[PDB]
Amino acid sequence: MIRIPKSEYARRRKALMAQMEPNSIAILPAAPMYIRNRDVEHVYRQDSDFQYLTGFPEPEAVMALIPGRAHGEYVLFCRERDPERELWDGLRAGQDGAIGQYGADDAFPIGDIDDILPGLIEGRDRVYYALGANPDFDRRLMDWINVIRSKARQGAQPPNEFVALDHLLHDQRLYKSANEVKVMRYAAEVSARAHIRAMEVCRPGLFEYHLEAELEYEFRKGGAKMPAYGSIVAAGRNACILHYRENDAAIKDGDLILIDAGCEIDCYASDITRTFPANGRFSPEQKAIYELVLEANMAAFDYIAPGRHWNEAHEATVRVITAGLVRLGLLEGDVDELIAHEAYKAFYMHRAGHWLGMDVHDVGEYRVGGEWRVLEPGMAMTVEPGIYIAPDNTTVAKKWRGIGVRIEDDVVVTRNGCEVLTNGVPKTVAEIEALMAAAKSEAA
Amino acid sequence: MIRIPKSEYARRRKALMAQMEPNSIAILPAAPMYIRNRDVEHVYRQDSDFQYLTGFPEPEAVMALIPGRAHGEYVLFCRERDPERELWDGLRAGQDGAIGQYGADDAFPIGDIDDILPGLIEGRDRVYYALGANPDFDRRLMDWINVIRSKARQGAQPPNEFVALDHLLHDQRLYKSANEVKVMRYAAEVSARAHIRAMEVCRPGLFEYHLEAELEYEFRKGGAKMPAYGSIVAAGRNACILHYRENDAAIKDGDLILIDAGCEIDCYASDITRTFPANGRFSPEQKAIYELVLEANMAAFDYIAPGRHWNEAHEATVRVITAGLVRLGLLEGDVDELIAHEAYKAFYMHRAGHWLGMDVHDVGEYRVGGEWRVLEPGMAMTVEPGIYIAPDNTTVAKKWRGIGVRIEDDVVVTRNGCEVLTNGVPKTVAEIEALMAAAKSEAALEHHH
Amino acid sequence: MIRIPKSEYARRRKALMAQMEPNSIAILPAAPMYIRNRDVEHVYRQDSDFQYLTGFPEPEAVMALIPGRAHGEYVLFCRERDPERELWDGLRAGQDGAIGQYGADDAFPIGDIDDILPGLIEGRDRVYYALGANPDFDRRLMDWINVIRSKARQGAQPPNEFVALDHLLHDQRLYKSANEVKVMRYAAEVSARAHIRAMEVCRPGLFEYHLEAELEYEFRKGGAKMPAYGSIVAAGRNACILHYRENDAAIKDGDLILIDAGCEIDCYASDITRTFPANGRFSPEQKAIYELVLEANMAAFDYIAPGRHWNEAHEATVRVITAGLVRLGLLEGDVDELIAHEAYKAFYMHRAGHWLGMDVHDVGEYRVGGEWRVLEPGMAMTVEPGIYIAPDNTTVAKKWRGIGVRIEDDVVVTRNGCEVLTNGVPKTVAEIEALMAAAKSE
Amino acid sequence: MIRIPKSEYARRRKALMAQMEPNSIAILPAAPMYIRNRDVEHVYRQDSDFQYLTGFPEPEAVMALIPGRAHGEYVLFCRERDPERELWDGLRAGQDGAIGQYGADDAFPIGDIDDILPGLIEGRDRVYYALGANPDFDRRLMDWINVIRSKARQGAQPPNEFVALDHLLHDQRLYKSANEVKVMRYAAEVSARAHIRAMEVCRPGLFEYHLEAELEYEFRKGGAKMPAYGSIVAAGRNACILHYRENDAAIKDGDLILIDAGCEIDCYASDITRTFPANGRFSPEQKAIYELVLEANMAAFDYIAPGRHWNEAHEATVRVITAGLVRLGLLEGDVDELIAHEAYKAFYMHRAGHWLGMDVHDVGEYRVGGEWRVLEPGMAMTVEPGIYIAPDNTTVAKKWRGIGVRIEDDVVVTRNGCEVLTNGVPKTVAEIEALMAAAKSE
Ligand code: PRO
Ligand code: PRO
Ligand code: PRO
Ligand code: PRO
Ligand SMILES: [Ca+2]
Ligand SMILES: [Ca+2]
Ligand SMILES: [Ca+2]
Ligand SMILES: [Ca+2]
Ligand SMILES: [Ca+2]
Ligand SMILES: [Mn+2]
Ligand SMILES: [Mn+2]
Ligand SMILES: [Mn+2]
Ligand SMILES: [Mn+2]
Ligand SMILES: [Mn+2]
Ligand SMILES: [Mn+2]
Ligand SMILES: [Mn+2]
Ligand SMILES: [Mn+2]
Ligand SMILES: [Mn+2]
Ligand SMILES: [Mn+2]
Ligand SMILES: [Mn+2]
Ligand SMILES: [Mn+2]
Ligand code: NA
Ligand code: NA
Ligand code: NA
Ligand code: NA
Repeated sequence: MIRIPKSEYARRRKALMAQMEPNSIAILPAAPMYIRNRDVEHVYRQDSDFQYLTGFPEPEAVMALIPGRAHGEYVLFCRERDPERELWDGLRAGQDGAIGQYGADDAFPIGDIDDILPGLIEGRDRVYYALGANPDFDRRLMDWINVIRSKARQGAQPPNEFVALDHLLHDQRLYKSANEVKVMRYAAEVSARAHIRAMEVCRPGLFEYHLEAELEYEFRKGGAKMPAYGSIVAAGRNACILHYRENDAAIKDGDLILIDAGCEIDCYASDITRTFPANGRFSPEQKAIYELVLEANMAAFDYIAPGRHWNEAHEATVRVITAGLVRLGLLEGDVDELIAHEAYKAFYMHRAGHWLGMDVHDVGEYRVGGEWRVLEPGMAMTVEPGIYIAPDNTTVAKKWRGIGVRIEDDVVVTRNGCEVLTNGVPKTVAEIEALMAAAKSEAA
Repeated sequence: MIRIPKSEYARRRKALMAQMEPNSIAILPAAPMYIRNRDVEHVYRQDSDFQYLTGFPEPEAVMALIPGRAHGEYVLFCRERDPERELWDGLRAGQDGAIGQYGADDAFPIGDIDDILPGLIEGRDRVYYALGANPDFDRRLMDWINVIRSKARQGAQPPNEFVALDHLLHDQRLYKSANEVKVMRYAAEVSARAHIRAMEVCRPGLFEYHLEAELEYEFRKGGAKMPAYGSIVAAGRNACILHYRENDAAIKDGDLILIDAGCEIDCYASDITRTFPANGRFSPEQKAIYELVLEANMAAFDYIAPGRHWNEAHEATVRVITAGLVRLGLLEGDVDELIAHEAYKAFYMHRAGHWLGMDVHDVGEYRVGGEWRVLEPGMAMTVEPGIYIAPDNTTVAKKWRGIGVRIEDDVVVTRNGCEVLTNGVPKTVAEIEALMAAAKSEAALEHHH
Repeated sequence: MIRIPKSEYARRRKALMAQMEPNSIAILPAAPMYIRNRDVEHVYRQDSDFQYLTGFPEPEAVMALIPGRAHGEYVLFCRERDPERELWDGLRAGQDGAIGQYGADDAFPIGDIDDILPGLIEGRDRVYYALGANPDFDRRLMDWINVIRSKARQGAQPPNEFVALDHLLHDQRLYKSANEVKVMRYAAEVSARAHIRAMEVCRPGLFEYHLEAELEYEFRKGGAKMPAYGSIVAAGRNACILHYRENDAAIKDGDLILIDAGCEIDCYASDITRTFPANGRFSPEQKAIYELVLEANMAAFDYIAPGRHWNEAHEATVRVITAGLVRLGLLEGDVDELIAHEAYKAFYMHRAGHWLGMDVHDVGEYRVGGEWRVLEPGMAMTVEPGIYIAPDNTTVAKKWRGIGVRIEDDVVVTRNGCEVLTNGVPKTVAEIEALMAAAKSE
Repeated sequence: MIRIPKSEYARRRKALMAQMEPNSIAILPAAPMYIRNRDVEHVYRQDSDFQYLTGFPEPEAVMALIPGRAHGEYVLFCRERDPERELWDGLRAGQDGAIGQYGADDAFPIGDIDDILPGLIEGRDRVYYALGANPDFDRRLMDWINVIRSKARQGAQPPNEFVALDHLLHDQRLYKSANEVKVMRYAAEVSARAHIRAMEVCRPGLFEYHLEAELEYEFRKGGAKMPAYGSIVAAGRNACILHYRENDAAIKDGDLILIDAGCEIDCYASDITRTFPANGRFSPEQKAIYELVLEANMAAFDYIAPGRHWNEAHEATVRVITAGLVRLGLLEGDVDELIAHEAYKAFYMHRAGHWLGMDVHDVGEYRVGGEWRVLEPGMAMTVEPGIYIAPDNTTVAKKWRGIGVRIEDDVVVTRNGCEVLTNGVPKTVAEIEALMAAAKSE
């Protein structure tokens, strides 16, 4: 269905090689497999960088890019075809599949890599790889180099330089292509439908996990292999726990529900947070806190455009929230003073957003040249201001305590401004209450 | 939601300590956490042995059992309360919760383990732990021992014996208590409802993942934190792959669907397989294979009772399937000869079941004294015969190729034979077709269920 | 049938905490269970105070209210779910039921209360509870406090103040909400029908228990789990015994029958007394005493309104009954003098009413600031004057001896007066005789 | 009414004293009174042992038997006559009643017991009483002994032996006299009529308590002061709850109704269970389970006779029910192995009966000399097999789930067999359906 096309992976290989120095080689392993318990495996997730360059879904693989190589620049080591093992575990691409389906120029059994990779590294000046990212692989690499070190007298010369690959490759990933935006847009649409379903099913007497079930249900019907991250479904006081994950508490009349969840499609994330009343009607205190957050959400979009700096959106949300907290009497004093003294962090103690991509907290440098990154079209990020009044915050009136609200949207920088991908699930008080009322009467 | 009660964890601790030799100590770590991608963690799953003795859900904890320690036989190292960390990741039990909620005699911050545990090990004759299970922990233990070794000046004596804990503990786990059976019944019931919904929703044009959605939906509505294992949803020829997990193929009219899936509840597994026609009606070839597997399934139960040995169920399914394959003309010859030469393995190449429990493939010794284990009440296992005609099997008529069937139930040995936990989801041809037809009809009428 | 809704119990919880001093805690146990004989239990009745705040019907439970508590102000300790026991004894709510169905913020097994409750008491300034109501609980509480002081060196501080919860909570119960009046209306209606049936079935030759049978039958068909109190069915001279309960005498021609009986619904009482002739016809002497009691009954309602004080209705019934007794010749002299010397107590020796609510003789202070409480809307009470002439009272003519009469209604105070809940069973001589006559064929 | 005659109580006292060793004394207190809520008391129920020996209905009494005492062997402490209290409370027998209608040789006000009883105990070798049965009485006895011991210097000799009265007295109660059988027979007849009325009135749309209303109605019309136990009226899946007492569910078409209920008369129990279809027609599955329980019920009687031991009836019901479950396919295997390994307990998890008498689970030793008690004429017991299929029992076909059936009768061992007292309410499918059909039409 919606996916990155085979040719785009080739294009990305080309773009990385075009930034490598001549006579160099880049090497990337696939992600490891993990055992969840005894012999039951965790769901497999390909490494984002390796996936970005190959689209190859299997474990036990290593790729090499060798610019200018006569027989072909892209080499893949992967599992061999094995009829007995594939009877149990599923089909393998094999070396023919790697060349044919996945576009490799040459492909070799993963079991033979020790007998082959050293020869390909021999004679190159630089090796590009993710130093420190996978220490097990880093040791494997040093062994291959030591093999070259033995023949030095045969005139085998090992490379003299190791260069950090993530610096270059993550900067590529920071600029989303049209097809990437397309996949993220689709993921966002699936996630928006999921959040709506959670709003429509919610009633007092259910548990937090009932709403998580609705989310996973819609995620998977959309084709998601897994969420972009563990879903947060936090009722009542639990909404003040930023990464609450118990998802096991009974839902009570009068609770707010905070839901931070998003699917992933073809290894591209979506990330949405909505907050809504469990009983379908915001109390006056809930409504006031919610609409303040919504004001900060809406203000942040005005500071996301080409030429704006990364932090401008966050700073806008700080201004809005601090001013609102003063208006409500939850903070006393001068807004500029309170910001300088960071008094708002009693209520809003996290950043307004992060890069979004193949990892939900995506790669890419937030600072360049001792300055905040300048935004350019194709960059994608979240906007997620929040307010959390702890249940034990004695400095505020009792009716405010235990209220947590976050409103998060996914956005892409465009030439003239930005594009919001998550408008498909509403966020005004009116639309939310309308949506929940309609579902309530349909069910009855 | 059903769960093991606090008192049962204490009884298990006592039973284990009653088997340990005097002046010994047992040590178990919690399961590690794994990064899934970048800074996104995998869903956390407590180590089954650690969970079995503590019920403690947090990572970075270590438990110790010290029989006869006057100060308290059960010691738990765990995270301490940290307000900034909890604002983000959630509340922690802390040392006070460990003693109070989880019944520990003493509790210490996990950060202090290096300064406390060597002293508890010192003077003990034996340390019981899971040799080789957690290499990182094995390294920690050797450090603690080296620490004791270096206090000979003060007269410290390291233990000289290290005993594999799994021998005693996994035999305890093999005998399910009444409370354990109650949790497993509930898990099986939840899984049964999930399999039914998959059947009711299936139609050509959907994808395999649409059915997996229904499974996860029902699992989680029943309280499951996760499946017992990654769900297998295999349409058509994919059913001939025993652990198919791509789950991404479009369903075609005429396909069979094989679903192997089960939730887990409070870390106790359920494991069900059902096969059904994607269009609601078994073809004649599909029905012929299906009824033969069903015959094997039913026959296996007759050999599960106190006094029977473990392999008897599997042999019965081998006789039934081999005899039936000859009957249908898929094999040729004498049934007894075909079994002796394993000719059936071209169609039925796996075992008829496994222990069932906190791990799907549960712990417990299948052979004692070189012979197959004798069954006793409380032992739990699966029954899962199957037949798989590979798509490229040229030794049989083309109409049979690409057909795969497995029918799996969960059972517990009782004083009177066994108890099947998974009858909640039907397995005869009539019931399956009736179930699917009813749902199609109700859906056409826009009735809600 | 009708019942207090879940939200009202929460409203009452909130109202009580609004009056507790800050950093305090209130604790309430459920009622105990009693063995009737060998291993047969008595019917279970929840403690009215505990029920009033929780609606929770189970024994072996304790509630706690902790104002301002960050993780929830309402904690309930109750029984754990148990498959083997529930197979015999019936379903239990458990901790999940306590949170979901009954609205607890937190819930713990009753078996762990010793490990949890002391920690919740620790650091509180003040503990509200019903001193002396449950001595076993009082003892239990002292143990919990001892756990706190044993940790005194660590900075664990026991509370320094214990406050009688009855003062606050029973004053709450004294003012009936709209939902409470609705329940009490229904219970009164059921009891009215029961009284009618007893009148319609009565005839000489039956026994008192035959009439008690009709009462219990109608009570239970209306949903009552138990009467509000042991029914009194007193024939003839038994009507001169105020708390007659033998209910085993044969009804004789010429007997009066006095019936004091009412059901309770969702732990709310009704309380009705009617007197009537066994043979359907008041004798001249019976009628004379009866209509005098009825005059007192009717007069009392005129002194039940906001602004009046509690004892005014009683005083009115005293004036009416003494005056009538003189007029009929059973007393002799000046009415005001007779009242000063309580000469009427030879015939009318109890008070004209009591508060009415979750207990038949309901809670609530009759005197405030050394004087009779001023009535306010929402208060509920009974009106039950009577006259009882002992069979052996030689100071009056023989024709009066052995006559006992009481006429009791239930009343709620309103904005401008009162509402009588029990008009559904008649009390005039004419209506009563007509009722019994009409039933004859049937 | 039917009741134990005053001569029989005297006989019982003589029989007990004839089993006491010389120069001893036996002491039994009345049952305590309980408060139900606030000042409302629970219905009073005399202690069965005290009742059995005295017939005396009041609380606040203590009896003493002093064999061979010249001034009178039977002494009763009880409330003294008090006119003011009687005016409110009810009439008291007083000391006049005690020596009068109740036949005491001597009688004293209970207020003076501390000044008289020790003198009666002093000089006796043994004291017979019910160790541990009434802890309040126990400490009172220890005080009375201590006051004697304080006089040891001045010649007083306190008894040195204290003997469990239960063992002698409960063995007497196990053999029912002719009059006791007459009383139980009547109680069973009353309960029979009550069960019939429940069947006749039942219809979908009623609630369980409407049927309990019919039971209490008929009980009380027969003279019962209380049921022998709280009535169980269990509709639908509630029938699998062996002592279900919520009695508050709506009755649905297709439900079975299980009613376990019985009145007591003069403190003698009856105990009947019948199961019947709410709609008057047993479904095929309901019928098959019902008929199997009925076969077990009828079979039990063949093993109740003198010389049979107590458990033979129960063993018969186990045998019959297991075979029938095999025949129906709810169990699979060899019947004898299924019996030996108790496979039936998944469906039939209680005993087939109990002694029956003044307490519904009556006193008496089930085992003598490490063996089951041999039956003798005069012993009384119940027969109550049942089968219960939980709604979620997936080891059986769906059509059986949620069916609960129990069929209970009361029985007296006779010289050649047993006598069933509860035949007055039918139990065959035909008679039940006919009974319900006739009532619906009329
Ligand atoms: O969950 C949150 O609120 C913050 C947003 C930035 C990353 N984590
Ligand atoms: O190992 C076994 O017994 C089964 C066969 C298929 C999946 N697991
Ligand atoms: O308390 C009262 O007022 C009434 C008088 C008769 C019985 N109770
Ligand atoms: O528990 C008891 O004593 C009886 C036996 C059957 C059901 N009720
Ligand atoms: Ca237990
Ligand atoms: Ca309600
Ligand atoms: Ca607090
Ligand atoms: Ca006689
Ligand atoms: Ca055995
Ligand atoms: Mn988020
Ligand atoms: Mn996030
Ligand atoms: Mn985010
Ligand atoms: Mn399986
Ligand atoms: Mn399996
Ligand atoms: Mn499996
Ligand atoms: Mn009254
Ligand atoms: Mn009254
Ligand atoms: Mn009264
Ligand atoms: Mn019985
Ligand atoms: Mn019974
Ligand atoms: Mn009974
Ligand atoms: Na527990
Ligand atoms: Na279908
Ligand atoms: Na006349
Ligand atoms: Na006994």
